[PDB]
Amino acid sequence: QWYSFLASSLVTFGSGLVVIIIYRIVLWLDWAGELISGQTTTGRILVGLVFLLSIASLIIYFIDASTNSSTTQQVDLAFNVFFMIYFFIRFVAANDKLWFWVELFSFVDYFTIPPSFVAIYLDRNWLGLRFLRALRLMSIPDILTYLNVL
Repeated sequence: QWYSFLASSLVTFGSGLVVIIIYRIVLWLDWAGELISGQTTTGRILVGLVFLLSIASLIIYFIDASTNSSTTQQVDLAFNVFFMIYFFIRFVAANDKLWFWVELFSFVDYFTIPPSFVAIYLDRNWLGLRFLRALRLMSIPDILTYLNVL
């Protein structure tokens, strides 16, 4: 439990760091850019959808915690799939990789998506680090900026 699920997140983070190091060593020794933007309709819609789905994932995490495979596990899997798709979109949209890989939302995704996949594969009810999804609430000020209420 302690190392059965966190190992997936640690392995994914280490593999990403190794890939970035290899890319930098090789160097030394786009549409996604439009997708992640400001007032653009696609960017605003994507950010809002990600934020509301993060709220939904947090809520189902509250439900799981208060009730301490399940259908809610499959819904969380769909949310994780959408979030990891957005992860690759913003990754290829990023100008650099080493600086991008250390961002807060990167760790947020690392500590929840691989553990969720492993738990669903093993059909276990591990609580996981889904509460880090609440960090996505920090995207609220931009969304309101897009909504002009601010």
